[PDB]
Amino acid sequence: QPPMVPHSVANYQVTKNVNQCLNCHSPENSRLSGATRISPTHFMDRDGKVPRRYFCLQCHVS
Ligand code: HEC
Ligand code: HEC
Repeated sequence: QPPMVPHSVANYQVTKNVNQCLNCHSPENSRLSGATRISPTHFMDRDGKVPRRYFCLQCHVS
């Protein structure tokens, strides 16, 4: 299983044009927020070529 989310997810929307999880977990915000960056596994295509893993709460549970 993917790691559980150790914090609440109640305030964060994820829809076609909005992904509030990335305000902290994106590559550009991870250092500043303390949140672990989403890894290249979340960006790669089917063959490994380098997010495609976008709808975060389909996989991660809080
Ligand atoms: C900043 C205000 C955050 C927002 C927005 C989201 N997350 Fe977060 N998350 C944050 C911190 C400071 C941490 C703890 C440090 C760490 O990264 O461990 C986390 C942790 C997670 C994890 C655990 C990663 C791990 O260490 O194995 C997951 C899977 C995670 N967060 C997911 C997640 C999702 C799906 C969000 C939106 C619904 C989300 N986070 C928002 C800070 C912040
Ligand atoms: C299922 C297809 C997933 C979706 C959608 C997202 N994540 Fe994920 N995440 C998944 C797995 C199986 C793992 C384990 C290790 C791996 O990288 O493959 C993870 C891990 C994370 C972590 C830890 C650091 C990392 O390994 O990338 C974080 C912080 C995390 N996931 C965050 C996260 C966010 C914010 C997502 C939406 C933008 C997201 N994941 C989607 C599986 C899946």
